[PDB]
Amino acid sequence: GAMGSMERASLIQKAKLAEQAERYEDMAAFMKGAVEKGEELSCEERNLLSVAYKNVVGGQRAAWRVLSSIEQKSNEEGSEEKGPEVREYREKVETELQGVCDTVLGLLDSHLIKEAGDAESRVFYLKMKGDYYRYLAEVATGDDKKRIIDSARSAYQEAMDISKKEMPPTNPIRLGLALNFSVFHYEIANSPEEAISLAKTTFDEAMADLHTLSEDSYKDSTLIMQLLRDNLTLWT
Amino acid sequence: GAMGSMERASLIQKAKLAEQAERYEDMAAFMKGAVEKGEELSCEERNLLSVAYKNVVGGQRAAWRVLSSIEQKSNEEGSEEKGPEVREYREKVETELQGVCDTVLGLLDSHLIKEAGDAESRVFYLKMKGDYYRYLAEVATGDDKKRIIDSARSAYQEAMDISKKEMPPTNPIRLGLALNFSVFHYEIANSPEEAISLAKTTFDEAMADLHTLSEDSYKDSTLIMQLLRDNLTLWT
Amino acid sequence: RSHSSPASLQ
Amino acid sequence: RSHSSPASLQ
Ligand SMILES: *SCc1cc(N[C@@H](C)CN)c2cc(C(=N)N)sc2c1
Ligand SMILES: *SCc1cc(N[C@@H](C)CN)c2cc(C(=N)N)sc2c1
Ligand SMILES: C[C@@H](CN)Nc1cc(CS)cc2sc(C(=N)N)cc12
Ligand SMILES: C[C@@H](CN)Nc1cc(CS)cc2sc(C(=N)N)cc12
Repeated sequence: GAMGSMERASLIQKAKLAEQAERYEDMAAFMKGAVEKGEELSCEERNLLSVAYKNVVGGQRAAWRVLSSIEQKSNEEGSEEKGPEVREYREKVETELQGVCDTVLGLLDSHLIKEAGDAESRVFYLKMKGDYYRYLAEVATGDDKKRIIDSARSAYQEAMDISKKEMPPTNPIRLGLALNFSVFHYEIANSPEEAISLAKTTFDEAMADLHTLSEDSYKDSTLIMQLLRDNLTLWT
Repeated sequence: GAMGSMERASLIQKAKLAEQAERYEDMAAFMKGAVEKGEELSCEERNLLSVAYKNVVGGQRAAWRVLSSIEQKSNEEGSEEKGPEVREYREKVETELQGVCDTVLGLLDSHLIKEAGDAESRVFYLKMKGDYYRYLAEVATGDDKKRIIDSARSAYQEAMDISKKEMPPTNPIRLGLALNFSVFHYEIANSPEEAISLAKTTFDEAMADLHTLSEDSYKDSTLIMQLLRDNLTLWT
Repeated sequence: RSHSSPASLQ
Repeated sequence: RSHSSPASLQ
């Protein structure tokens, strides 16, 4: 990789600088380079990795949705056909999005997940594996869609099992995992009843654990709880 | 170029799609490819070119300012020195910004400016030449700063001469030219009195020409006039 | 759309 | 900072 000659600490420093500069493509390249140094990531460094790639793939997902909508309307009844250009460009963005997912999934599989020696690190990485298979699922169609969906499910489910055994119900990684698995169920797997049930149980069990938290931890937990509540309002 | 095999019309279509998707790097590559087809640009296409590169370079300028500020403070009295990383990364962004300016200036010089057969097209391109030399000037230092500044001045000045001979005082290209030349004078060339004088004359002469406009043209002209007014408030 | 988690998690 | 022109101009 082009980051092979840079020190680990310098890559982390520059990832933080790129975040300040809103240069998320740079930030992701720096964090990829830091991961490839082969050392385990701290909590802060894991978050830097996630922020970088989530911003990169988020821009791609937003573009793909814009383009896919245009494409669907140029294929409606009575809507003239302006040639191949919309499909071509949607495919270009799709392929770039798929390459980003492939890159992240590759970092997780070589070798973040296997070396993760804590519940908190292993759940974080397994949640990320589920997330990036979900992003692949959003654009998948033929004959591989079902297997991509089940790869996302398998990852989320293992993370869920560990988080329930090893973390308290208010743990922000546990909460964000459950949130994202509920979104998987609702938006990807056509399982709205599972999504609702998970979000309700997640919210109620966290509510009953808030009393154990400091103000600092209480703030982190309740932010994600409000997202669970917001989704339940949409879904019910 | 990698756009050599794509049709001109398809490149324009995709530039417009990329703008909708807020994919400005794509948009700039599509418009570069369209320019390199060798045909003259319409008013709409000139604006697509400008939007694409202005967004690309704008993100670079914003990052460079963030990083340059960090760098200046790590060089203040009593501020520890965290090593070469801030300077290195500022230099990386600077070099990428310089490459974008070089690319645009290259399109203008080969051969947009010489083939521009209208006052409106020739002023638009000469204003752009001044703008991108100004962006180079913002990051220039040693022994070439003065020549970059005078390249920006020479371009703006020729555009000003044509616009005053050939366009009415409310023409939005004339107005945006004068605005940007006044910013050059104030921020780059250390000529605040020239900047103020130009902005005042530009505003007053446009105000007296508004009565000749339709509502559509009046809207375009007054938007830029308000920017002239906003700057005069900062500067006086 | 449904809301998913923010990128950073304590 | 000073304001410069928007990118698109009629
Ligand atoms: S793992 C300790 C840690 C916590 C945060 N904060 C989020 C949980 C809430 N803001 C964190 C944010 C980082 C960033 N975006 N630079 S790094 C990091 C680490
Ligand atoms: S040259 C005719 C033309 C005018 C505009 N509008 C700006 C002057 C005001 N919005 C224009 C905008 C374009 C865009 N950003 N896609 S293209 C074009 C052409
Ligand atoms: C079939 C599915 C998983 N069952 N595999 C994938 C499909 C696509 C769409 S082209 C991209 C990637 S990237 C990647 C990885 N693990 N790095 C796996 C896949
Ligand atoms: C000296 C100055 C103009 N007098 N030249 C330039 C300096 C730098 C900074 S490395 C970048 C570029 S890009 C470019 C072009 N016309 N394409 C000219 C320049």
